[PDB]
Amino acid sequence: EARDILKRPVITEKSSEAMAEDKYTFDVDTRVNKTQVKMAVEEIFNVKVASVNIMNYKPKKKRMGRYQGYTNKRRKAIVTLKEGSIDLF
Amino acid sequence: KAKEIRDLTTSEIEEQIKSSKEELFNLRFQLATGQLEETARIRTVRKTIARLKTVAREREIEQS
Amino acid sequence: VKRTYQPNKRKHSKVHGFRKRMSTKNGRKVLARRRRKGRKVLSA
Amino acid sequence: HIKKGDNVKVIAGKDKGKEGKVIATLPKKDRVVVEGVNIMKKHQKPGILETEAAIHVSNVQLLDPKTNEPTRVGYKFVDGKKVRIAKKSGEEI
Amino acid sequence: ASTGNRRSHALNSTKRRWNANLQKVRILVDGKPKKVWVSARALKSGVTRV
RNA sequence: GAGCUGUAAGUAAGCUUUGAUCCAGAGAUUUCCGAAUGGGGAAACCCAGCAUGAGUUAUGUCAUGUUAUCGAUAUGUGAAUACAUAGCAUAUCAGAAGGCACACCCGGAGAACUGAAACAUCUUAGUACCCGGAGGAAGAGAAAGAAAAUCGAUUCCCUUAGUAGCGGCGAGCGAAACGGGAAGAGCCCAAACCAACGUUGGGGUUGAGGACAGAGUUACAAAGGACGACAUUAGACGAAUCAUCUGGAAAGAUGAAUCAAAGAAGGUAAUAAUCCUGUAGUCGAAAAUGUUGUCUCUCUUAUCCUGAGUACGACGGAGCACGUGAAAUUCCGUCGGAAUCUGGGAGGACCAUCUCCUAAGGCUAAAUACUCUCUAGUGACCGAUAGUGAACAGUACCGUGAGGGAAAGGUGAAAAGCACCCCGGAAGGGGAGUGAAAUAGAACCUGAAACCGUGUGCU
RNA sequence: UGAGUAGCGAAAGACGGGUGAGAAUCCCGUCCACCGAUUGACUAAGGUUUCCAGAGGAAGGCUCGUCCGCUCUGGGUUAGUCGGGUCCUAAGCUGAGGCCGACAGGCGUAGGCGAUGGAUAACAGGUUGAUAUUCCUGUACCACCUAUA
RNA sequence: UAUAGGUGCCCGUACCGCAAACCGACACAGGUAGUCAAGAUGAGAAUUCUAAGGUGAGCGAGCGAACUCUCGU
Ligand SMILES: [K+]
Ligand SMILES: [K+]
Ligand SMILES: [K+]
Ligand SMILES: [K+]
Ligand SMILES: [K+]
Ligand SMILES: [K+]
Ligand SMILES: [Mg+2]
Ligand SMILES: [Mg+2]
Ligand SMILES: [Mg+2]
Ligand SMILES: [Mg+2]
Ligand SMILES: [Mg+2]
Ligand SMILES: [Mg+2]
Ligand SMILES: [Mg+2]
Ligand SMILES: [Mg+2]
Ligand SMILES: [Mg+2]
Ligand SMILES: [Mg+2]
Ligand SMILES: [Mg+2]
Ligand SMILES: [Mg+2]
Ligand SMILES: [Mg+2]
Ligand SMILES: [Mg+2]
Ligand SMILES: [Mg+2]
Ligand SMILES: [Mg+2]
Ligand SMILES: [Mg+2]
Ligand SMILES: [Mg+2]
Ligand SMILES: [Mg+2]
Ligand SMILES: [Mg+2]
Ligand SMILES: [Mg+2]
Ligand SMILES: [Mg+2]
Ligand SMILES: [Mg+2]
Ligand SMILES: [Mg+2]
Ligand SMILES: [Mg+2]
Ligand SMILES: [Mg+2]
Ligand SMILES: [Mg+2]
Ligand SMILES: [Mg+2]
Ligand SMILES: [Mg+2]
Ligand SMILES: [Mg+2]
Ligand SMILES: [Mg+2]
Repeated sequence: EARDILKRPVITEKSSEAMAEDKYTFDVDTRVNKTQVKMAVEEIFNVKVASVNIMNYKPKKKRMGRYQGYTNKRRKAIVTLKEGSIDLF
Repeated sequence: KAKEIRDLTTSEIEEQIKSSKEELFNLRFQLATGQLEETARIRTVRKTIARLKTVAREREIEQS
Repeated sequence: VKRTYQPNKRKHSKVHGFRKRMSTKNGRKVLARRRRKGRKVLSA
Repeated sequence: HIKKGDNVKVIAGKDKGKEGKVIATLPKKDRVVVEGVNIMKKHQKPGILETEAAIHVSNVQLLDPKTNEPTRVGYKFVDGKKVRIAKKSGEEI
Repeated sequence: ASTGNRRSHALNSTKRRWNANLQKVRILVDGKPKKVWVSARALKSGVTRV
């Protein structure tokens, strides 16, 4: 279940500053809670989690040509480790 | 792959399911960091999981 | 000048929403008519 | 009946009477690509590149292995597997 | 209740109903007494009064 | 049987003759909302109780199962109240719910504009709308019938006939029987009376009968099997043309051939029976659904009664073509209320005679009605302001909402969709190229008129 | 057609410097002017990405535009304590059984839902282009769990 | 009738917000609940000028006729 909870890492300027501060940003399944996120990270990466922050992103308006629709809604989790680190390369 | 999967035992198929899911998850992380360069492995691993779950489901229905 | 439409999420959903339509026989007739016409939107 | 690598003769178009090997096939368009047939002279932006354009499959015809005449294609069931036979002579392709 | 017409002298017609002469009566349904509405014609043409 | 990763390019990475993509049958998976059913709720969300199981020292968190209401079945607890009953728990089941083309059908309920040259009876019309219930059909159906020499269940078609009749005898409404056809089918109970514990089995099913003294899962009783055959759901084979001319291209023209149980139709660079897909014809099924057969299979070989709150009557209504009429016939409400084969009903008030029939229990295929669908086809039907509102949409847009509701098809045979040079920030142009053609350059076939410009022969 | 006509939606701008193919209209600067019980600041409803950065100038902007609430690409919303739910009830709505009604349905008991009210534990500072009582720093508080007590 | 260690979920959080982003078909002189409430003057949240802060209003340049409008004598 844990590898379903964690979808992908998020790579941005703000996420990179977070990684400099030992915070790792993941896109997670939109149904899971932050406790599940913490358990999944601990299990997958064999690290210790200090805290997990979470937020939702609404669908964003997007178009190509005459077709206007929306992107997928997102759930973003920021995981603060107390022990260890995660190698994304 | 189904013919080869059917040669595996029940405990082996579960182990294959776990290991395939880990491989797929590793592929997804590599894709998100722009490191993959081999994107056809993703579909191949996904269908292997589908075949593995199909064979397990057949055995349980057959035995039941 | 104060106009007629003063939008209100709660009022809109309570008066014109799916559950309000479901709650009466005539509301279900509305939903059936819109499904028959092929509307994308059935209710608020 | 027309397959890649087959030797065919063009029976309609600018290249009528020409012969050449079937470079490629396109079943959804019912078209084929034949070596040295239907050159197109496209403007490429990286010059003028000469390449063959597809032609309708019904504009080429297989050649008879015996009499070299253009022939239509029939089928037989030699040793179970379906095989191609020239309608002109009756010999396999 | 049935439906028909009230007719005037000029034969104007208005819709009306004919209602049964229902009388609430203590009756033994399924072996247990209960007060049910039963018509007088039915009572004369023996439910079973208890 | 060689390509393939939808439309759909575009790359990227791959799959596929060790048989992929694709097609058909059968299976597996099938998030959440929705009758929605653990509780709630502003649909697609929030919050839980039990049991089981990961996990954690432990809590938090997580996974599976289960928990609506009314119903059935059977175990308890059990009021006022003695007994009981109601009620309350449990256990098992899964019966109902909602949806539709709900078009056609049956039932409940039921307008008005309108016509009558006004209008109230009447008409519009038992129509529209609403509500309930179902099926592939429904409804009706086995004479208390039609009739007046006799026929023999029901339904539907023709005709009878715009007749008989109804009608402020106005406007209008309007049969049926006979005759001709489609189709065709008949049955089961209640009761007399027997034998077992009033309830069960036997008895019986009618115009006089009864008591007494080979047929079938289409009604007539209901479950299976064995096998065959046929059909549908993928497919396969399938005859016969070459040359020259004009052309960018030949199927056109000309010449000379060929096939035909195949000269239907599409496509192919212009108009093809012989180039392609096909057509006539013929073949084909692992699997699943259907139809239909033989064997099997079972089932079977006038003493008494004959439908009672009924028939019928009065009042008030309704349905009958029929408006209360001389109104028979059928139904509803209220109230009254028979007879018992020496019986009862009908033959258009009613009486008598005669004739026909035997109500107050039930079942019953077919000929009939309809088309959102599916398969195969058709048209002196449309051809982009037409034809669906919709050839690219119930979308855009409008409205709080019910709801209203568009516009918009065409390069070219083939993208060969204009390399490169020049002015220009770009847009756009001029060349050069592709193309048969670019005033076919995508706002792309043809390119009318209004309208807007440039030049000028006469004025 | 009217016709290059009416209009271009309350008001104070000027100059220097810059950018640029192009500047009254964009950026920077100085001076000037206007609001200031507000043209300032903060909540709510409502809207729903309009927010930020880089790039762009066809169309939108009543002129222009190098600019923008416009176009392209990539980003941005962090909570035990804030507001709401896992608490409470009001009006009202709904309602097991139940009462009533041609049908459809109407009403209603227990109960339930329902804030605009009641209850309820966190403050100050720092930090980004875009979040902050949410991140970070310092110092707390509340509920629950386990161990010593 | 105390200390100690540990755990703490879901939804919202961007931005506009007396408006160019809400209701008014508009980048519309209109409408839109509550809160904060500086100095001089003053009874005052009146008046005038200012503070904090914000703004110069999405067509301009001339001319300085009739006429119209808004102002002063
Ligand atoms: K009906
Ligand atoms: K008239
Ligand atoms: K008996
Ligand atoms: K009467
Ligand atoms: K909001
Ligand atoms: K002047
Ligand atoms: Mg949050
Ligand atoms: Mg539910
Ligand atoms: Mg519910
Ligand atoms: Mg139905
Ligand atoms: Mg009239
Ligand atoms: Mg052929
Ligand atoms: Mg009679
Ligand atoms: Mg009888
Ligand atoms: Mg046209
Ligand atoms: Mg049209
Ligand atoms: Mg032309
Ligand atoms: Mg044209
Ligand atoms: Mg004009
Ligand atoms: Mg002028
Ligand atoms: Mg004028
Ligand atoms: Mg003027
Ligand atoms: Mg003017
Ligand atoms: Mg202005
Ligand atoms: Mg303000
Ligand atoms: Mg911005
Ligand atoms: Mg402009
Ligand atoms: Mg933008
Ligand atoms: Mg109620
Ligand atoms: Mg901000
Ligand atoms: Mg904010
Ligand atoms: Mg808006
Ligand atoms: Mg405004
Ligand atoms: Mg305003
Ligand atoms: Mg006000
Ligand atoms: Mg003032
Ligand atoms: Mg403006």
